[PDB]
Amino acid sequence: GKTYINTSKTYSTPRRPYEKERLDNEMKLIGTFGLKNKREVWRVQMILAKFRKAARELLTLDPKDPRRLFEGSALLRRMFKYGLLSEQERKLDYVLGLTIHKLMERRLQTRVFKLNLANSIHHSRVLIRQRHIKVGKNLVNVPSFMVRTDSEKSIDFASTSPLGGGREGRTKRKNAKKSA
Amino acid sequence: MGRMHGTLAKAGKVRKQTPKVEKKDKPRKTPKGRSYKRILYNRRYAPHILATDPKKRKSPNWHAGKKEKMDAAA
Amino acid sequence: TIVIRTKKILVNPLLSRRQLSLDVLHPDSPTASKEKIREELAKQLKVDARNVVVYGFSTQYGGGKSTGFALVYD
Amino acid sequence: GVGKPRGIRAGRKLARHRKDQRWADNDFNKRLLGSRWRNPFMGASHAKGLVTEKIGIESKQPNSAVRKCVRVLLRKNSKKIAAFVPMDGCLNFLAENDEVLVAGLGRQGHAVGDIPGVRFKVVCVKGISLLALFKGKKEK
RNA sequence: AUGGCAGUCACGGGUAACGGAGAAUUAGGGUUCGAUUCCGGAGAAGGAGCCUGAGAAACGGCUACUACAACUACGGUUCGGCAGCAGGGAAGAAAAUUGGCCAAUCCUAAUUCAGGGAGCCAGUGACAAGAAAUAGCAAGCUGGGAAACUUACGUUUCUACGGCAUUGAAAUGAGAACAGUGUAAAUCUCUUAGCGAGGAACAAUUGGAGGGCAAGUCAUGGUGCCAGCAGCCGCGGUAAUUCCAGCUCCA
Ligand SMILES: [Mg+2]
Ligand SMILES: [Mg+2]
Ligand SMILES: [Mg+2]
Ligand SMILES: [Mg+2]
Ligand SMILES: [Mg+2]
Ligand SMILES: [Mg+2]
Ligand SMILES: [Mg+2]
Ligand SMILES: [Mg+2]
Ligand SMILES: [Mg+2]
Ligand SMILES: [Mg+2]
Ligand SMILES: [Mg+2]
Ligand SMILES: [Mg+2]
Ligand SMILES: [Mg+2]
Ligand SMILES: [Mg+2]
Ligand SMILES: [Mg+2]
Repeated sequence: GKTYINTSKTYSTPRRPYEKERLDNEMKLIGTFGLKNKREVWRVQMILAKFRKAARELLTLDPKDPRRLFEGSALLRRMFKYGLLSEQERKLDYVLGLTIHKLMERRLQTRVFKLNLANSIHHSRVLIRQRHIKVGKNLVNVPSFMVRTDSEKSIDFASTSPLGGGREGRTKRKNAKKSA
Repeated sequence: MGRMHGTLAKAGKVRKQTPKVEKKDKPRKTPKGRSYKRILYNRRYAPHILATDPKKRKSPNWHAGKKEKMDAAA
Repeated sequence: TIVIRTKKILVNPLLSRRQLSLDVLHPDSPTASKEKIREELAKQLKVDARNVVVYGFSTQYGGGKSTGFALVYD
Repeated sequence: GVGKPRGIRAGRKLARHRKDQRWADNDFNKRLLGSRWRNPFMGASHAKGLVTEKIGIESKQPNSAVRKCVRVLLRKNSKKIAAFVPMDGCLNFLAENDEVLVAGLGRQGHAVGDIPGVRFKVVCVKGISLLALFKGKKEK
């Protein structure tokens, strides 16, 4: 079988398998952003790292350089749409300063919860896995969805599910359809 | 050193000797998945634990037995 | 009800047909059977039913839409 | 000084010098001449064999115990090999003349701990695992 | 005629060596791989030799030998050559179905319409990759904290948050299905009616708690240098933080 689809690796494993400070930080992350499973934080780390390699290579370059101009512009435009970067920092240097804390805060969980759409950072993660939320024109069943600043406007519940005006689910139906 | 019964060098000796003790039947169960790491965060990295003296923070396995869970809750 | 947005329309004299991309909106309902999409399309473009071939439909995730293709022979 | 040429025409002498001194690095040496291929595994990861003998091996000082072992005849090599049998009363899962799967002890060609000179361990008996058997998942 | 090559390594060995495009790691410099999608080269059991062609030393062509495969009425014969696909045997530590089609991609032909184990489709598939359930929200009883006060235990709230073989209804996929999507047909997905959650069930494991290394300050039971652990240091010789187990805890 010949196949030309590309390879991926989303995360990375630490040089040091056990170190307290790191493990503790990672569990503070898992705690606050309501993750499971350390690799989730690792793949976020990976993502950030990519961003930073980009900014670094671009800072190698002359400020006049066409490539730094175009690609730098592209990187920052790319930040705003995700709202990783505030209005005021459009300089490449501020990319490097990116916190995992900011980047996880762009999660769909982090978004749904902090939108008063869910009681708990955990309530959230079921909800968006329960098929209960729409983002933009789609129905997002994925917790790891990085949120478009622009789609933050339309986050509301699925017209499909209850909370969306749709039929009450199998539970309420089975409870209610048994009389007396 | 005059206590000897079994032949030295017999193969399964210590394992055969060991009494069979049955694993306790658990009331309910241990949550799988995310919920477990929630549980861990709670009993470990949660705000109240952090608030306490970091040098006086209590080590995760300190209690094997339940009498010190009774002494811990009081 | 079924709404049909008709999208990309190429007039193809060579094979003497019209080639079509279709967007079906069925917000409350399951994916539309081709009989219905055919009939609604013919209603729109005024042609005969058996002059229209309807093919390759993709309902999206969450179920408001489908995208498909159509052919209308002269 | 430094006993090493620095000069721009000095290239080959530099590189050749390394191509020489490199031989004193052991892993390089063992790699480069086939050493792997001649070893009882013939370079391989594991091997299958037959059990010639069940043998006890008295541990190195300062430990006393009887390490349960087997002498195996490797089916690929027909070389004779002395291999250790792990955990407890697992020497019982072995019958003389069985098929047995054998791997390294983790020192890649060398013995570990108190067992002197024995470089291999037992993994499978007939078809099954020593682990599977020990924990009593399957039966022989 | 007496040259040609050679320490600027000739000639000759070795390669568990086909060469690249590339792959794994990478501060930088390196190290180590590339049988294997693309491009070259080579070969069709081993050697050699041919026919015919525009192109061949063809090998899903022939001739011979060496070593083999299939019939035989023994005299003869084979459209005998899996390093094509599928499948056997063997070797091994090590690798899938003797399946469906030309619908797509393209190729061939006197050719729109025929053929194609190229290719595609399905099966096997913890090689490897991506996303991701294994529960969520409250309640009653408790802990805990924070305040005030009370001078020494009572009150009150909870911008910490916990914990309960205790109660409550909602939420939903795994499962399973009418239909609709999809296909050459079949399967699967996707959309969706009728269905499908309260506890040993719709229950996660695999490895670890002396150090390296996260986790026991079990007055835990067994064994008493035995059985065994231990990559290394070491643990075990009757109070084992190291074995066999139970509880708990860690990754
Ligand atoms: Mg396949
Ligand atoms: Mg070395
Ligand atoms: Mg190792
Ligand atoms: Mg020693
Ligand atoms: Mg177990
Ligand atoms: Mg090479
Ligand atoms: Mg060429
Ligand atoms: Mg084959
Ligand atoms: Mg055809
Ligand atoms: Mg995977
Ligand atoms: Mg169907
Ligand atoms: Mg349940
Ligand atoms: Mg233990
Ligand atoms: Mg152990
Ligand atoms: Mg004891």
